[PDB]
Amino acid sequence: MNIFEMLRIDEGLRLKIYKDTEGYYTIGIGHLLTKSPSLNAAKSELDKAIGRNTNGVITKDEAEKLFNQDVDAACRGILRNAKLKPVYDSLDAVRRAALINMVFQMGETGVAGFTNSLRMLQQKRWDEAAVNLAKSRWYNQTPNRAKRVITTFRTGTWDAYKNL
Ligand SMILES: *SCC1=CC(C)(C)N(O)C1(C)C
Ligand SMILES: [Cl-]
Repeated sequence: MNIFEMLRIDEGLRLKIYKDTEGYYTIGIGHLLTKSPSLNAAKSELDKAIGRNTNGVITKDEAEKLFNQDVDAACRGILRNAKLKPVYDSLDAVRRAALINMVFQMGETGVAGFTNSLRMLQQKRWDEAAVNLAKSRWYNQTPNRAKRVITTFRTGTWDAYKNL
C-alpha cells in the first residue's frame, strides 16, 4: 500500500463532475474544480485543466494525470511549508502517506492549521495525536475517511485499508 492506492480508495473514481461532501464541484480522483456555486464555473475550470471541451465528463486516463498532478502538488506543498516539512521529516513511510492524504484533501494551508496535532505527530505521541485529530471540522464532515487516516497515524499500519 502506498499514497497512490491509499488515495484511490479514499477518493474513488467518478467520470462526470460531482459535488463533494462540502458542496464543492470535484471530479476524477478527488480533484477540486472550484469553490464557486456555479456549475459552469466548474466546467470552465475543468475545461481549463484538461484543455478541451469536456462538457462535464473526463476520461479515466485524464483523471489519472490529474491525480498525478495533484499528488505532486500535495508533496511539494508539504516540503515548502515551514510547519509541514519538519513533521513530515520525522514520520515513517506509512504516516507520511497519511499526512499527504490530509493535504490532498483540504490543501496545504488547512493542514498547517492543525497546530496541536502536528506537534503531537512530530513527538511521536500517536494516541494523543489521534485524539486531537478527531476534534476538528475534518472529522465530523468526512468521518469514515478521517477515521481511516487517523488510524494510520495511530498505528503506523495500513490496517484501516485492509480488504477495502
Ligand atoms: S512527498 C511525495 C513524493 C515522494 C516521492 C516518492 C519522492 N515522489 O515521487 C513524490 C514527489 C510524489
Ligand atoms: Cl518523501
